[PDB]
Amino acid sequence: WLTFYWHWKHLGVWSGNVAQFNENSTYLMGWFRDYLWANSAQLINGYNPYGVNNLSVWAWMFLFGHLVWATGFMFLISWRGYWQELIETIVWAHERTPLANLVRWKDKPVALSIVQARLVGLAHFTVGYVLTYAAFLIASTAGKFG
Amino acid sequence: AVPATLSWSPKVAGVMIACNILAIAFGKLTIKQQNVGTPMPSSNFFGGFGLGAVLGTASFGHILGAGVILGLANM
Amino acid sequence: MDGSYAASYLPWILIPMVGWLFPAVTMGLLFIHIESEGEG
Amino acid sequence: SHSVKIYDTCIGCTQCVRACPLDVLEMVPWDGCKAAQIASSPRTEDCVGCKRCETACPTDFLSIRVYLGAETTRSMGLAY
Amino acid sequence: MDGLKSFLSTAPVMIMALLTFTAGILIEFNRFYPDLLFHP
Amino acid sequence: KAKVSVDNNPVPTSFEKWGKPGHFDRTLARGPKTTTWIWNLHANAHDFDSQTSDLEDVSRKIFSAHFGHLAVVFVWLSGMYFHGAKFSNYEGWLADPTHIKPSAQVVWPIVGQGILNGDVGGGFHGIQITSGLFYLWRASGFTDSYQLYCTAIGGLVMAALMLFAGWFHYHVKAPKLEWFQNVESMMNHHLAGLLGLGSLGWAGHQIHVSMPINKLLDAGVAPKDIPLPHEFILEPSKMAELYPSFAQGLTPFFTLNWGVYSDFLTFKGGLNPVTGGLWLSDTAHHHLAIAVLFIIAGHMYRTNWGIGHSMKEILEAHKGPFTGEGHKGLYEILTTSWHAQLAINLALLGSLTIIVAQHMYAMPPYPYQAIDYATQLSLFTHHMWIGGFLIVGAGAHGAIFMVRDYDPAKNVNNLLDRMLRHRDAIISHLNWVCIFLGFHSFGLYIHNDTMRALGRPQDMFSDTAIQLQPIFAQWVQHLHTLAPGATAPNALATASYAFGGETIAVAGKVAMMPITLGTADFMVHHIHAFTIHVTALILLKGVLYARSSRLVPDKANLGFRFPCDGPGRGGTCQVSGWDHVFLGLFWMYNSLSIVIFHFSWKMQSDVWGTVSPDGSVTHVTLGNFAQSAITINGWLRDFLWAQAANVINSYGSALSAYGIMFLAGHFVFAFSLMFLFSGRGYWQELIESIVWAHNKLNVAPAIQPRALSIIQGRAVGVAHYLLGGIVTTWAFFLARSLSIG
Amino acid sequence: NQVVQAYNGDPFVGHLSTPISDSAFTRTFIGNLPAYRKGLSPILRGLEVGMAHGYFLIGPWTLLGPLRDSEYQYIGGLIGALALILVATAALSSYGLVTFQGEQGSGDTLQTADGWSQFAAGFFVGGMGGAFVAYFLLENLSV
Amino acid sequence: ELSGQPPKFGGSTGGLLSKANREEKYAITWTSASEQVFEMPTGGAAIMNEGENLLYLARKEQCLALGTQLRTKFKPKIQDYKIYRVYPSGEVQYLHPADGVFPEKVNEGREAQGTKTRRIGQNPEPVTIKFSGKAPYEV
Ligand code: CLA
Ligand code: CLA
Ligand code: CLA
Ligand code: CLA
Ligand code: CLA
Ligand SMILES: CCCCCCCCCCCCCCCC(=O)OC[C@H](COP(=O)(O)OC[C@@H](O)CO)OC(=O)CCCCCCCCCCCCCCC
Repeated sequence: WLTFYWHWKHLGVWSGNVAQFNENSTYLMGWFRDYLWANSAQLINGYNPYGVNNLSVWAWMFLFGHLVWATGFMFLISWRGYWQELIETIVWAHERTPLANLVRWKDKPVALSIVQARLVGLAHFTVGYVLTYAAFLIASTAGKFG
Repeated sequence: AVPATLSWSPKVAGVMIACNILAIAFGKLTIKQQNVGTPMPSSNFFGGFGLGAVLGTASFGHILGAGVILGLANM
Repeated sequence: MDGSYAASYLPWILIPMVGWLFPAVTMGLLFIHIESEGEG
Repeated sequence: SHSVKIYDTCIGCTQCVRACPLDVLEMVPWDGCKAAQIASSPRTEDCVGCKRCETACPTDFLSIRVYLGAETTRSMGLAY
Repeated sequence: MDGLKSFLSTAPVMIMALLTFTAGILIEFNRFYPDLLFHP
Repeated sequence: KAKVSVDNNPVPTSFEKWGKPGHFDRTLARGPKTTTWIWNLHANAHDFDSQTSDLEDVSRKIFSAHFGHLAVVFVWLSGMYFHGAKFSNYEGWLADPTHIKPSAQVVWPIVGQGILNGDVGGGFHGIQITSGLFYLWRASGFTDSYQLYCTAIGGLVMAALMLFAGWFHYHVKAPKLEWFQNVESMMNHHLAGLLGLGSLGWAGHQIHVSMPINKLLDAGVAPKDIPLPHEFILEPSKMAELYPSFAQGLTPFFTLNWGVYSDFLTFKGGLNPVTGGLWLSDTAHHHLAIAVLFIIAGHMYRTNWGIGHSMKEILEAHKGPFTGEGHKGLYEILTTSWHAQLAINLALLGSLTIIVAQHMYAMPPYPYQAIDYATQLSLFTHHMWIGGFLIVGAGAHGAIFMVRDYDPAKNVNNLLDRMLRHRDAIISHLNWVCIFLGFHSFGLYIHNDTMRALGRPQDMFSDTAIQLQPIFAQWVQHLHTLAPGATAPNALATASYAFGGETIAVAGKVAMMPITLGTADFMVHHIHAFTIHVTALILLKGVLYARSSRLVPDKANLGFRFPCDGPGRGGTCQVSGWDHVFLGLFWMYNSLSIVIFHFSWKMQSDVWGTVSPDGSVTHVTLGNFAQSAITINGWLRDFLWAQAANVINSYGSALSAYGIMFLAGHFVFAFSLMFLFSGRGYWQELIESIVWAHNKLNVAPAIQPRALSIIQGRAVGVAHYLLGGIVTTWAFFLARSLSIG
Repeated sequence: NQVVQAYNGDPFVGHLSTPISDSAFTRTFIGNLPAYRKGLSPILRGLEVGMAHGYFLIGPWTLLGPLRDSEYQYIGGLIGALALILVATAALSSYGLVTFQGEQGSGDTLQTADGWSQFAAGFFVGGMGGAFVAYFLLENLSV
Repeated sequence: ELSGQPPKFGGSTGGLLSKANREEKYAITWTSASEQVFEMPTGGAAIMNEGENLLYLARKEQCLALGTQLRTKFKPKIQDYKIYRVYPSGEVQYLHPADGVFPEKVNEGREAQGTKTRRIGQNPEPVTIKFSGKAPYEV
C-alpha cells in the first residue's frame, strides 16, 4: 500500500499530471485502472511477437515473480499428510522398479515438516512479491521517464 | 434421395408375420421364466406362456418386422 | 558474446566456473560431508 | 524419541491408556487419587506423538504431556 | 401454535427481520430524501 | 395388485420440533454451550445417515428432500417465466430479433442504480440477460406474454403439488425399504416412462406446435398474425398447407410407409440460414428416435412377469481371469448404500453437463443463439462449472461411502478388493503420468516464453518454428467433414461447421465457421489433459486411501471428516478424505478456468466476428490466438490485460454493475487467504483477549465464543476463494461479451 | 486362469506376481541385461552399460539443439552428449563414494566400493565410446 | 519359536518393504475360534485360518490396529493375540501385552515410569536452566 501510494503520487508529480491522481485516487477502481492497468502497458510488451526491447528482462522477472508467488500458495494451503502418503507411494514405486533398486537413498525421504512448510511457503511468497513489484516499478518508471 | 419405403401390401404383412413366428420360436427357447405372472386362458395353444411372455414375443415380432420391412424397402 | 571492456576474455572462463565448476564442486563436497558417517 | 510425562493431577480414568494406539502407556498402582492407580509411560521409545493421550485426558489442562524430541524411525512412523 | 411461535423467535428469523426492517427504512428515506451529504 | 408397500402415518405432523433446533442430533440436542454448536447445527442437518441407523428411514428422508428440491426448482422456473412475461421485452424482441437485445430484469431507481437500466433497443430499458431464455421461448412456439404468464402460473401450481407430495409421501404414507429396492422396476419406469415418454411428448409438441410457428416466423410473418398453436390442431388444413404430408393423416405411420413424413422429418444437419439454429425437423426426428430407443430400452429388466434380465445375474456372470470374483458383490453394494449411488450418479451427471456445454456451442439448437456471443459464452461457462462441481462431489461422496458403508466381509476378492489391493501401483503410475504431463506440457510454454524473451523466435514451439501439429484431431475433423458424402449418405450437410465446410453467418455476424487447430490448440488440449489427470489423481487418492494407509493404519475409525492425526509421525495434517476433496476443489477450479479461458479466447480470435458483404470475415481479435497463446506473457497481455479494458472502463454506464462485481471478485478471493493461510490457535487466543475485554464491562456472552474448527476453517477458506474467483471470471466474461457486438 | 498372485508366493510382501512383474519372459529378459548378467566383472558391466547410454544420447541435441540447422549440428550434439556423460560419471563416483563407506562385503560385487569404482570408470569409458561411434555414424564426411 | 499358519490372503502392494529385511518387522499371532474374514491393515480383506494364525507387518501401529480390530469387531472376542518384534538376525522380542495383562487395567508388579510429583504449573522457568542440556520438564 505504502509503495503504491508513493509511486502513483510521484508519477503524477513527474509527469505534471497531478490531476489524474487527485481525481482517481478517491475510489479503488481508479487505483485498479489508472495505476495498475495503465502502467503495465509497456512492461508486458517487453518481448512481443513482433520483437524484443530493453524491458524484456523486466517482463520476464515480472512473470517469474507472479509464478513464485503462486508457488508459495502450494505450501501455504496444502499440508503435510497428503504429501507424506504420496511419498509413500513413490517410495514403493522406486523400490519395486527393476534397474532402479541398484540405487538406494542414504536418507529415507519424508515430507517437509509443518513449520518448515510454513517457512518455505512464506519464502516463496515473499520472493515472488518482491520480484514482481520491483520488476513492475522499474519497468513502468523506465518506460515513462527513463 | 430420401430412402424409399413401401406402401402397405400383402407382401409386407406376410414378411412381418414370418418375423413374428420366428420371434416366437426364438423366444420359446430363450426365455428363462415363461409361466410367471398373469397367464393365458388356455396355455396349451401358447406353449406354456404367460401374458408377459406372449406380449414380449409379439412386441419383439413387430419390432423385427418393422426393421426387416424398412431394410428391404431401402434396397 | 564479446565486450569492449579491458580483458574481455575473463567472463569467458570465470562465468563457467561460477556457473558449472564451482557449483558442482561445492555440491559434491557438501553432499559427501553431510552423508559422512565417520562420526556424529 | 519423544518424552511422555505424567503429573500428579491424574485421576486414574484410563482414558489416556485406551486412546494410545502404539501401547506406550500403562496403569500402575498409586495412592493419590480415588482410583488408586496412575498412568505410566514405560515404552516411550515407541511413541509417535499423536497426542491422543492428551486429547483423552479429562482433568483441567493435562495430567499427561508429550514433548516431541529426537525423531527416530519408530517415532516418525515410517514403514520403509 | 406454540411450536410456530418458538420457531419464529429463533436467532436467524429475528436477525433477518430486523435487517429487513432497517433496510426498508433506509431505502424509503433515501427514496424521499436522497443525496444527503451533510446536515444543511 | 402391486409391489407397493407403505406405512401409514409414521411421523405425526407437529410444530414443537420446529422450536427446538438441533433436534435430529443427540450431540446438539441438549443445547448450545459454545458457538461451535451453531456451526455444527447448519452442517449436520441434511446428513440423514449419521442421524439414524435405519436404512428405511434414511431412504424416506431422501425421497422427501428430493421432492423438496424439485419444488424449489419448479419455483425458480416459474419465477423465470413470470419475470420474462411481465418485466421483459420478449414481445418487442420477437418482432425484431436482430436489432433488440433480450432483457428481463428491470431495476428500481433508488440510489442511482437506475443507470443499470440501460437501453436494450426498441425503447425498452433494462438489464440485458444472457441466460438465453428468449431463444428457448421462440424455439418453443411462444408468441404472446399471456402464454408465458400461464406457464409461470402452472409452474407455481406444480411446485405446490411437489411440496404436498413430499409432505404426504413422508409424514403420512411412507414407502417401505423393499419398495425402494425395486431397482429393476425403477429403471424400467424411469427409462421408458420418464425419458422415452418425455422425449415422445416433446417430439409431439415440436411437430404439432413448434414447426408451424417457427416456419411462419422465419418466413417473414409478423408475430401478431401467426395463428395460435391450437388453431393448427383445430384446423388441420392449416397444418397441411405448411407440410403437404399432413394431408395423408396417420395412415403412413401404421403401414410403415414412413418416407411420406420425409418433408417435416429430415436429416438435414447443419444450421438454419435464417436464424442460425438447428433445423426443427432434425430435432423432431431426433427426439422421436430418442423416445423410441428409450421406450425399447425400458423393457429390459424383469419386474413382475419373469421376462427380462436380472441385474444381479449380469453382474455375477461377467468375471474373467484377472479379476477372480469379478463384478460379484456390487449389486448388494448399490442396493444398500445411498452414497455409492450418489457418487456414480454425480460423476455421470457432471460429465453429462460438460458434454452439454461442449456440444451446444458447436451446433446451437436455439434460434439466434450463435449470433449472441454473450449467451454462448455464458451458457458454456455456466454448465461447465456445474459439471466440474458435480464431478468433485462424486469424488467426495465415493470416499464417504468407502469410509462408512464399505464392508470387507462381503467384498472378498471382488473388484473393490482388488482396487484396495493394487491401489499403490495405481497411485504411483498416476503420479508419474501427472508429473510427466505437467513437465512436457507447461515446460513447453516456459520454453516458448524464454525463447521469445531471449530474442530467439526460431527456437520456439510455434507454427513458424518447431511445430506440434495435432494430426489426429485434424484427421478426425477431415473425416467428419466428408461424412455427408458417403459415410452418412442420407445427411445433407455436416453435423457442425466447427469441423469444416462453409461459414454460416446470420445478419452481419458469424454464426459458425470452421475451427482450425494448430500448435496452440495442441498445447492447450494437452494442458487440459494434464489438469484433468491431476484432479483425478487427487480425488482417486482420496477415495482409495480413505480407509487407511501406511502412515495411518486405522484412518476409517477416525471417520470421513477429521482434521488430522496430530503432529506425530512428523505431522499428519490433511489425511482424511474430506481434505482430499478440499484439495481437489482448487484443482478443479484451475482446470475449468483454463478450459473456459481457452474457449473464450479461441472463439473470439478465430470463430466470432463480422461478415462483410464482400464475404470477408473480420474476427473480434484479428486472429491473434495462434501467435500469442503460445507464451504465458501472451495470455497475460493479449487476453487478460487486453480484454479487461471493457470491464475496467465500465464505470458510469449500464455495465458498471459488472465492474463493481469484478472488483468484488478480486476481494473475497484475497479475504479467503486469511482462513487458508492461518490456524485456529492464534484466533482462539485473540478471542480469549476479546472475551476478557467484554468480561470487564460485564457484557460477556452466555454462549462462549470459539474460533472455527480446522475443518470449518478450511471449508470457509475454500468456499470464499471459489466464490471470489468465479465471481471475478463471471463479471469479466459478461462485461467483455456484452461489448464485442 | 488366475495369472495374478503374490510376489514370490509371499502375500505379506508389498508386491504381486503380474504378467510383467513375474513372467518368465520378464525375468529372462531382465536377468540378461548388462547390470543383472551373471559372472560379469563391474568394469565390463559399466563398459557395456555406458556403450548404450552414451550411444542414445547423441540424438536429442543433434535433432533439436541450437545448432540443429547449422554446419556444426553433429559436433554440437556430440559435445552435449560428452558433457552429460561426464556429469553422469561424476554423479556415479559420488554415489559410490558416499554409499559404501560401511562394511565391505562380497555378496554382490557391484554393491561394493571397489566394484562401484570400477563400474563408474567403465561407464565413463563406455559412454565416451558410444557417443563417438554414434557421431561417426551420423557425421557426414568431416574426416 | 513363532508358530502359525498365515491367513488366506491374495497379497497386496501395501505389504512389507526393504525395511523388514534390512531393519526390523513385527509379527502378530492369535487363535481364531472359527474361520472368518478380517480387514487387512494394509488394505483389502483376508480370510484367517481356524486355529493359530500368524501375520507379519511393517509397523507396530499396524499390528496394534489389527489387534484392536480383532478385539472389537468379532462376537467371539479374540483376547490372546501376541505381538512380537522380529529382527533380521532372527531374534524375536515379545512386545504386547507386556506381562499378559492388558495395560488398560491395573496390575500389581508394574513400576511407575515417567511420573512427576508436581503439577504442570510448577515446572521451572527456562532462564534458570539455560546453557544446560536439559528442558524444564526433564528437570
Ligand atoms: C435382412 C434384413 C435387413 C436389411 C437388409 C437391413 C438393411 C439396412 N438397415 Mg436394418 N434392421 C434389421 C434388418 C435389416 N436391415 C433389423 C431386424 C433391425 C432391428 C434390430 C434393423 C434395425 C435398423 C436400424 C435401427 C437402422 C437400420 C438401417 C439399415 C440400413 C443401413 C445400415 C447400414 O449398413 O448403414 C450403417 C453403416 C454403418 C457402418 C454404421 C454403423 C456405425 C454405428 C453408428 C456405430 C454405433 C455404435 C453403438 C453406439 C454401439 C452400441 C452400444 C451398445 C448396444 C453395446 C440398411 C438398408 C439404418 C438406416 O435406417 O439407414 C438409413 C438404421 O439406422 N436397420
Ligand atoms: C503456480 C503454482 C503451483 C505450481 C507450479 C505447482 C506445481 C505442482 N503441483 Mg501444486 N498446488 C498449488 C500451486 C502450484 N503447484 C496450490 C496453490 C495448491 C493448493 C490446492 C496445490 C496443490 C497440489 C496438489 C494437491 C498436488 C499438486 C501437484 C503438483 C505437481 C504436479 C506435477 C507438475 O506440475 O509437473 C512438475 C512440475 C512442474 C511442471 C512445475 C514447473 C517446473 C518447471 C517448469 C521446471 C523448472 C526447470 C528447471 C528444473 C530449472 C532448473 C533450475 C534449478 C535451480 C532447479 C507440481 C510440482 C501434484 C503432485 O504431487 O504431483 C503429481 C498434487 O498431487 N499441487
Ligand atoms: C560480491 C561482490 C560481487 C558480485 C556480486 C559480482 C558479480 C559479478 N561479477 Mg565480479 N568481482 C568482484 C565482486 C563482485 N562481482 C570483485 C571484488 C572483483 C575483483 C577481484 C570482481 C572481478 C570480476 C571479474 C574479473 C569478472 C567478474 C564477473 C562478474 C559477473 C559474473 C558472476 C561472477 O561474479 O562470477 C565471476 C566473477 C568472479 C568469480 C569474481 C570473484 C568474486 C569476488 C572477488 C568475491 C566475492 C565473494 C562474495 C562476497 C561471496 C558472498 C557469499 C554469499 C554468497 C553467502 C557478475 C555480474 C565476470 C563478468 O563481468 O562477466 C560479465 C568477470 O569476468 N567479476
Ligand atoms: C413413469 C413412471 C415414472 C416417472 C416419470 C418417474 C419420474 C421421476 N422419479 Mg421415479 N419411480 C417410479 C416411476 C417413475 N418415476 C417407480 C415405479 C418407482 C418405484 C420403483 C420410482 C421411484 C423413485 C425414487 C425412489 C425416486 C424417483 C425420483 C424421480 C424423479 C427424478 C428427478 C427427475 O428426473 O427430474 C425430472 C423431473 C420432472 C420431469 C418433473 C416431473 C413432475 C411429476 C412428478 C411428473 C408426473 C408426470 C405424470 C406421468 C403425469 C404427466 C402426464 C401428462 C399429464 C402430461 C422423476 C420425476 C426421485 C425423486 O425423489 O423425485 C421425486 C427419487 O429419488 N423415482
Ligand atoms: C445431488 C447432490 C448432492 C447431495 C444430495 C449431497 C448430499 C450430502 N452431502 Mg454432498 N457434495 C455434493 C453434492 C451432493 N451432496 C457436491 C457437488 C460436493 C462437492 C462440493 C459435495 C461435497 C460434500 C462434502 C465435502 C460433504 C458432503 C456431505 C453431504 C451429506 C450431508 C451434509 C451436508 O452437506 O449438508 C450440510 C450442507 C451445508 C452446510 C452447505 C451450506 C454451505 C454451502 C457450502 C454454501 C454455498 C454457497 C453458495 C454456493 C453461494 C452463496 C453465495 C452467498 C453470497 C449467498 C449428504 C449425504 C457431508 C458428509 O460427509 O455427510 C455424510 C460432507 O462432509 N458433501
Ligand atoms: C486411443 C488413444 C491413444 C491411447 C493409447 C494408450 C493405450 C495405453 C494402454 C492400453 C489400453 C489397455 C486397456 C487394457 C486393459 C484390459 O483389457 O483389461 C482386461 C483385464 C480384465 O480382464 P478379464 O477378462 O479378467 O475381465 C473380466 C471383466 O469382465 C471385468 O471383471 O483388466 C485388467 O487386466 C486390468 C489391468 C489394467 C491395468 C492397466 C491400466 C492402464 C491404465 C492406463 C490406460 C491408458 C490409456 C488411457 C487412455 C484411454
